[PDB]
Amino acid sequence: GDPKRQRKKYETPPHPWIKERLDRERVLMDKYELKNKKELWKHETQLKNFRRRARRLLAARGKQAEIEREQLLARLKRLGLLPEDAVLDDVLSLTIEDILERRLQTIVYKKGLARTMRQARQLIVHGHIEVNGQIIRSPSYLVLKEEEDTITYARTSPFANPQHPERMMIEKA
Amino acid sequence: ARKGPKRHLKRLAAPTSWYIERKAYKWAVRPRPGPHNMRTSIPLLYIVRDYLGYAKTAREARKILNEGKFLVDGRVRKDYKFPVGIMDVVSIPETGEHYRVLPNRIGKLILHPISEEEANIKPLRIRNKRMVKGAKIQLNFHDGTNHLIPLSEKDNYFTSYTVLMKVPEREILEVLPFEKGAYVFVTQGKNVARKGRIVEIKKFPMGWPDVVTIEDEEGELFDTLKEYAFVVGRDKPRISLP
Amino acid sequence: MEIKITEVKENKLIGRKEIYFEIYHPGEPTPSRKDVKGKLVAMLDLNPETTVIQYIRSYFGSYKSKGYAKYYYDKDRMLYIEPEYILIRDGIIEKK
RNA sequence: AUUCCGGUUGAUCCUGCCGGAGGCCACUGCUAUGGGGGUCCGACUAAGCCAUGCGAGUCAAGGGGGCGUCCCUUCUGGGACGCCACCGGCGGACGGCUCAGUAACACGUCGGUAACCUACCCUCGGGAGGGGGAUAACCCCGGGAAACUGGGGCUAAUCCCCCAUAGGCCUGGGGUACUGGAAGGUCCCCAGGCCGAAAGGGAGCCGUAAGGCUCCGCCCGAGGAUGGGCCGGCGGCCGAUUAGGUAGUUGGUGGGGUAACGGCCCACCAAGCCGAAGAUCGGUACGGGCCGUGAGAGCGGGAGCCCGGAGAUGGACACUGAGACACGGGUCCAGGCCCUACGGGGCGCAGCAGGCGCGAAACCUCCGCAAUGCGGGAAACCGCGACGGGGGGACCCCCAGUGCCGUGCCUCUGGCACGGCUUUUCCGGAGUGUAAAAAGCUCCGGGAAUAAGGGCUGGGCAAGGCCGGUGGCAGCCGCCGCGGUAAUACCGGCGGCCCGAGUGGUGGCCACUAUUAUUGGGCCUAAAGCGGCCGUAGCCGGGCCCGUAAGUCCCUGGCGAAAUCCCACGGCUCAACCGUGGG
Ligand SMILES: [Mg+2]
Ligand SMILES: [Mg+2]
Ligand SMILES: [Mg+2]
Ligand SMILES: [Mg+2]
Ligand SMILES: [Mg+2]
Ligand SMILES: [Mg+2]
Ligand SMILES: [Mg+2]
Ligand SMILES: [Mg+2]
Ligand SMILES: [Mg+2]
Ligand SMILES: [Mg+2]
Ligand SMILES: [Mg+2]
Ligand SMILES: [Mg+2]
Ligand SMILES: [Mg+2]
Ligand SMILES: [Mg+2]
Ligand SMILES: [Mg+2]
Ligand SMILES: [Mg+2]
Ligand SMILES: [Mg+2]
Ligand SMILES: [Mg+2]
Ligand SMILES: [Mg+2]
Ligand SMILES: [Mg+2]
Ligand SMILES: [Mg+2]
Ligand SMILES: [Mg+2]
Ligand SMILES: [Mg+2]
Repeated sequence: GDPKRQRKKYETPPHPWIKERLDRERVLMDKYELKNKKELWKHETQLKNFRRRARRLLAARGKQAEIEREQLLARLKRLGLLPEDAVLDDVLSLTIEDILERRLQTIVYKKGLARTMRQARQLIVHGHIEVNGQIIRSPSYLVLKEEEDTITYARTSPFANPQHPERMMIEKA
Repeated sequence: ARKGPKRHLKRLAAPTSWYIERKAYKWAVRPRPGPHNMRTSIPLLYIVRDYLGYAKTAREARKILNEGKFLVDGRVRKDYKFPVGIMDVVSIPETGEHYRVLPNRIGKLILHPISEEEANIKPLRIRNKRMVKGAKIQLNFHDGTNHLIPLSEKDNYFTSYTVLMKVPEREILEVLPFEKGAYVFVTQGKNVARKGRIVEIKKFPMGWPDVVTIEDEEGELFDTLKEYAFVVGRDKPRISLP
Repeated sequence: MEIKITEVKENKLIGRKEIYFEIYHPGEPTPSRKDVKGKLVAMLDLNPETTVIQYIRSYFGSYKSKGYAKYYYDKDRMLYIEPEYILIRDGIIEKK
């Protein structure tokens, strides 16, 4: 037969020019400051995978099914997407905005590190942000709940100084 | 093998009972003929280098072996292709440590630490028995080695019995019969590495193998093939098992 | 730069000891082999002529590097066991 | 996302096909800043033809020689030490490459061999006694254009040959010790024959010597292991505008031959064997694990990684060996090509690079044995175009860049003017990295500096009712349709939309399609009920009672390699990738 070929991790729309879909996606793209559509589509696929796993396990029974059920719940509430008392049904009520809120860019903006989304993106890419003692330069990285509060300026960065001119302007807001 | 025997072995085609990384490199060590078979043994080089970790490369592993540092059943082995198998004993006298080779609960081979007193005995299952010239009896064991006994003793030995042998002298010191109430350890199959006591024996026509039933510690019964059941004691094991 | 020893293991068969360590150094370049050897030798009070540093490795966004080193009790055994290239690279012997 | 939209009329509802909109593979237009990972790159046509280099060696602890250096006495010599070829041993049957043939026990799976071979390796039981012989190397003389090759002299061995003993094989007569489900098997005792072993060799210490003490080795027997040979049941393409096929053909008896069973091959005796449930013949094709697509049921493919098969210009045939009718070993024929002094002699890259040819279609005549392995060796080691490391390439997948902030102005999305900030990326250095390098990673100095295209713009289908050219001409158009002097549809400007390091064109497969229908379609008038009836195989078959247990259902043993697929956790910055577990 044929050996393995690596496949894409996102899915494209079935019709490229549908007015309502274009409007909705434009709203999301502008609010969260993503570079291109495929980035957005990547996150959409993640959500669908979660949903597809929940639909399959509601209809299953046996010993392996229960293991996978608790594994799904644990992984979901480790990422910070569910409260610690949620049940399998609550998986089906997740939305795309829940996933986009977990990006490192969004979290850097909400914690007050930067004044804007775009400034947060640059802060990440140039290497001024550290997560749990380690520098990460991917704005799309999904942040675990257990490490959310150890997010700071890198200890070697210019911004790790309360007198830096650009840091002061950020504090001003 | 269009014209003759194979001499190579790819990693992806290696036996499934080894602990080895199958995508790290291309080739693996093709073991030499010897005591056990391919499904129940591993070459000595992987024991030196990958398992215990006394060497980083194969070249310095061969320098350790050529100096006479490892004993298998009490005998010096220098060949890095030599197979080490079930119930064998590995001794490093310079560091003073002993191991017994045993299958895992998932079927892979592991080294189990043991005491120096127990390291001098090896259990051997009787795989076959025949008549040899001079009217003597030859016993053929589960690991391929042989022993001779006189015609007077011929009724003390039957197939599936276990003989406790003292190594390296190879002198008999015990016989463990196969019967109801015997203590067994499973070496292959779905029930590998479980142990217990014999409850029943069943037989079939036309050369189909026979099956045994075993009771474990908690009171559960399970079946297996007769030849997968290794006798290890009368009502308690004579050797240390995990 | 600060050195922290993580594990020291003995090998009687070869006749050496194997040392794993970390070096912490925010805002500095990766330490040189000479500096690491000198510091390591002083911390352990070990003869410097029979000590080889196998490697010093840096990581992507870390402030620390990981190192691995070996110490032989005898010079002949060291010359017999180690490859030539690691002795040339560490300045123990001179190339041909 | 288990989906629809345009097209038959002046208008309508149908049947039905064509087109649009999605994914993946090959070729190709225009255009391109960076890094990481991977099983990607002369497979489709030509299994066409090939200059040059490399792709298989190793052992001085098997043996006699040549040359060199030192030491002792040396007229000599005897020593040590290092090189070189030759004899001798093991290997070259693996590894690498390609998919022509093949519809077959080739392949997958479960079983069998009580019908068989196996050098290297493991265990136990035994043995090593006595003789003989040549020859390379080396010296003398050569022959031939070369490829090759002659005579004479002398020498050794773990080289070769005898004799003995052990041992093996065949047949006849007895006995009942072993394994097994079951003995044409193993074991013991007679008897007639045939074949027929071995290297106590080599190295090092104690040895005054006597002789030990280790190290590596030689031969026979019983068993295993490893690698195979052979056999059976079952499973997977298209054609009836191919209907009968076979005559060593099907079986029996007696032999030969083989490692072994067998019409495998002979001599004799019969008339069997296969077939509408598709034989025979023709077409196309290496098989599988798997891969693409789809809600699923399905439909299509089987180059790259692993397991099996086959081949070395086409067709036949042998030597050596444990194993070959042998890709870098031999012979003949056919067909090409090369060198000759013309008498003769040589060569086939479907190995790595490189060249020509064919085509729409595919890379460097590079570095290393440091890692993983294999062959040799007592070992240290040596060799390997396997494998590892780089070079060229819009091969696949993952993560980024082409600035950010504040205050004003503007046509307020965006553009401009001021003031500030950062350095992923770019330029120059130090360290680490690597067999050596190059990338990568950590620091230091400079500076917004070094970085956006392609298609579309009447409807389907997101986006202009603006301006200038052309005037049924030129052109566009998947489909429907535009263009005839007032073009939102052609050509250009200015705007606008989609996707974005990409974006379009051509060809193929799946979906769309319930236009192949088991799930799940139709046949009065739209394609479609034989002009009518009788009946053989096949399919479908009334009620009750008893038995059986083949189908069917449940439980449990032995199997269906690894890779690939899904899930959690752990290691590379996260990921792609890789490891430990569960499916
Ligand atoms: Mg294939
Ligand atoms: Mg009509
Ligand atoms: Mg190819
Ligand atoms: Mg070709
Ligand atoms: Mg071959
Ligand atoms: Mg073909
Ligand atoms: Mg003889
Ligand atoms: Mg096929
Ligand atoms: Mg090439
Ligand atoms: Mg191409
Ligand atoms: Mg225009
Ligand atoms: Mg519109
Ligand atoms: Mg269609
Ligand atoms: Mg219809
Ligand atoms: Mg009719
Ligand atoms: Mg009619
Ligand atoms: Mg009828
Ligand atoms: Mg009925
Ligand atoms: Mg039944
Ligand atoms: Mg598998
Ligand atoms: Mg990490
Ligand atoms: Mg992870
Ligand atoms: Mg893996």
